[PDB]
Amino acid sequence: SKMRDRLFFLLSKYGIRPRDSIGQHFLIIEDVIEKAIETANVNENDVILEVGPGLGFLTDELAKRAKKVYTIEIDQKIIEILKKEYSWNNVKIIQGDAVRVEWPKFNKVVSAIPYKISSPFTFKLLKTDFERAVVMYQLEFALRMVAKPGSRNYSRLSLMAQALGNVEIVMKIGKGAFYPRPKVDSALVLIEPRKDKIVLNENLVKALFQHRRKTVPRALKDSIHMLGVSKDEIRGIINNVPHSNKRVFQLYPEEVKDIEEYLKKHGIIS
Ligand SMILES: NC(=[NH2+])NCCC[C@H](N)C(=O)O
Ligand SMILES: O=S([O-])[O-]
Ligand SMILES: O=S([O-])[O-]
Ligand SMILES: O=S([O-])[O-]
Ligand SMILES: O=S([O-])[O-]
Ligand SMILES: O=S([O-])[O-]
Ligand SMILES: [Zn+2]
Ligand SMILES: [Zn+2]
Ligand SMILES: [Zn+2]
Ligand SMILES: [Zn+2]
Repeated sequence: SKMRDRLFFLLSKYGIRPRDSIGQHFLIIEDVIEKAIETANVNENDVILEVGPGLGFLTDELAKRAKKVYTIEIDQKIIEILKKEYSWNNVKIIQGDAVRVEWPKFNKVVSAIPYKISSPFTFKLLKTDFERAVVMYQLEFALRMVAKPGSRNYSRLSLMAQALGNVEIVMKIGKGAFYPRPKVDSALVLIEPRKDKIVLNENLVKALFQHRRKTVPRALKDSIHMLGVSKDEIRGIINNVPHSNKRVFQLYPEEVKDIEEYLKKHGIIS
């Protein structure tokens, strides 16, 4: 393609690495970019967050259409390339770990998300105010995000995504769309916040989903015991917990929330 060539050319121009680390794969199909941007309805008033600008192929399309783009990049060498190779008036590049740095105020996210940060980035995204996020993930991860309570891949991510978002896989994306060619497919994922969020206590969810195949009482007995509290002191309170006849992997957010309120009331949470 025309975009694979431009990549090869910039990599060699700056003498930099095909792969800087292992989850480094650049998107090289203009039509997958155009499809993400049109799925996000990027317009002249939107303020976009992008993570992992890479060589700026997506960033360039975003800057054409949006009013402001913030793009977070860990590697200072990539940043110096983006500054030299593009002329944008409306892009603010942020040096940092996208998981660790404080985020600017934005209404939309449009980004390929490196697989290494897919889980933490998604958890952080779901806790922020935004209209719309269109993001590319590995397919397996994307399928975890839309997994249904009681399915074999339902996990803390699945729960928090259901609790806090509407999540739609827009399309599969082939391995042929990145260089280097990955060994698994990706997916274009749309996220909108729920109008009716189910805000769950993070510590509780973590406690429960540590070992998600466990029944709900066993999960809570083991995790609070390990926090450092006696078994004898909580046995009976925890035996009467709502939804006790489920394994953690089967809980709807609504059922987690009841457990939260039951435990708040019994002094286990404040
Ligand atoms: N394939 C898609 N574009 N799906 C769009 C879903 C729209 C979204 N649920 C909304 O309320 O705006
Ligand atoms: O992360 S890539 O190497 O599949
Ligand atoms: O339009 S971009 O290539 O600066
Ligand atoms: O869509 S997968 O077959 O590359
Ligand atoms: O034994 S104490 O934690 O009530
Ligand atoms: O099912 S819970 O909301 O009582
Ligand atoms: Zn990077
Ligand atoms: Zn797996
Ligand atoms: Zn386990
Ligand atoms: Zn139940």
